[PDB]
Amino acid sequence: NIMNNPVIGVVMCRNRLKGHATQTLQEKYLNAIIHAGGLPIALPHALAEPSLLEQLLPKLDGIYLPGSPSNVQPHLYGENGDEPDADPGRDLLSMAIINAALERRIPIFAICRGLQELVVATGGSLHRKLCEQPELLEHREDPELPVEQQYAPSHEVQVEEGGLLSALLPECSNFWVNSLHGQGAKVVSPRLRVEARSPDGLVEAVSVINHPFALGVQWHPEWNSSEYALSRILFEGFITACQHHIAEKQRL
Amino acid sequence: NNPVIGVVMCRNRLKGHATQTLQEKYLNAIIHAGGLPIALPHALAEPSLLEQLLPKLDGIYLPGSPSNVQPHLYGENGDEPDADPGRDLLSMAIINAALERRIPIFAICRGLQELVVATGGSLHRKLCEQPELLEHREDPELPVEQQYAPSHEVQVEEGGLLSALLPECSNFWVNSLHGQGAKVVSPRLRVEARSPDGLVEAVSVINHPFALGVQWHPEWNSSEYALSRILFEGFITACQHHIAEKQRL
Ligand SMILES: [Mn+2]
Ligand SMILES: [Mn+2]
Repeated sequence: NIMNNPVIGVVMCRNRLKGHATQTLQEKYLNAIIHAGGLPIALPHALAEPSLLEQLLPKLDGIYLPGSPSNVQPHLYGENGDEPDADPGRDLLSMAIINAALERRIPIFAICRGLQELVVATGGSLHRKLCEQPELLEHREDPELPVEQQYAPSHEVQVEEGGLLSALLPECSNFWVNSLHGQGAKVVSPRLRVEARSPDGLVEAVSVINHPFALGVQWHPEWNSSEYALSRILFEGFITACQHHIAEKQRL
Repeated sequence: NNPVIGVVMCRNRLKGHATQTLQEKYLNAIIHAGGLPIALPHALAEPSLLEQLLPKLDGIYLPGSPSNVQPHLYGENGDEPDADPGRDLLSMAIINAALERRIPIFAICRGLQELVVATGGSLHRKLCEQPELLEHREDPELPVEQQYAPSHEVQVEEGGLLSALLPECSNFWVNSLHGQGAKVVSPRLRVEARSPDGLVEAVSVINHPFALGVQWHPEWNSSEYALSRILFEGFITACQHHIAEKQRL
């Protein structure tokens, strides 16, 4: 691309490899940003410190919340108990950087866990076990199938008109998405607008009202994003918003 | 203000997915010394992306890694089962870019070996196959606390960077967790320290304000070690001078 590439801050996840706590970022989340024209930089959880975060935000043109096997701690939306696979450090950074980016009108694109981070950060709640709700489809992947089958198309979603997805996808009101999540949106705050739903009524995409571009999707558009026309448009729209944010940063 | 430190990541396979990784003990050492670390994915090795990102960096941080530099990058041939070509590409590119821009560099273990290769040097791929050398590798079966325990001595070569940060002491003990080491050191570099067997354990780039590499692991509980604390503080101080340099232009 003949392009100045906006700086995209990518929230990392925590893992432990060979005896050491490690900050990680899957390459497929990176490849999708690159293909769309972004300049990604990975953000460790230590940056959640307020004095460091305030110094970094002016240098970020967009915030990128990847998915992850971990689930948000239930106490962050007022519930008791725990769930398997927690990442309290990512929770800390995600909540802080979302709230900061929403006040600074920095574009946000959130995937799977990121959407759930968006819902919780703005006052919503999550279903902790979608499989325990009889009215819903099976939104989880089959973990014993190979990776390619896990990210294959799983169910359809229907776009709710009047939001970001309608502007980005004028023709498509309905399309196929993959599904790899055992948790999902339960209560969505009035600060958020519903963007799409699976045929069982589950919210699969949201966006922040009165924000230029704060979009979350429950599926995984980063999966071979260059090969999927719909995934390409979503990342293209995110980068275009960051370009607009750069241009808007000189009309303040 | 805390200088922005660009940290080179490593590639790993986790749950069947290629993943860029960065151990927290490298990040914690930068945080304690006063730096603001951001992790640099391998895809940033693209020249256009690197050129856009370098003005926003105040220093470059090359951590250690289990992986080794591919021998063809210094003109040799051989197998390397634990390789990371993505890290190899980014490290050489950002080292070269940082050397031309006078951006401070601090490199650890694999970072030192990257410094030697990027400036025209070579490496010993099997230190264990040389009977004159000490055992520089760690025992992977011991607990991690004694894996990073002090293992052998080093002697500072006076007149360089290490003599500026530690003018009083020329000899100290360091941990050792490497099976590879510097062989030929280019004249662009000056030797900063050697172990008693003669192996180079620290280098710095002549003609540069602060481009230092060490073969040991000073990030391990860095705040609790006198030498480790001094090395990271000197790196951050170097980065602050680079910030004032950019603001004067
Ligand atoms: Mn789903
Ligand atoms: Mn050694």
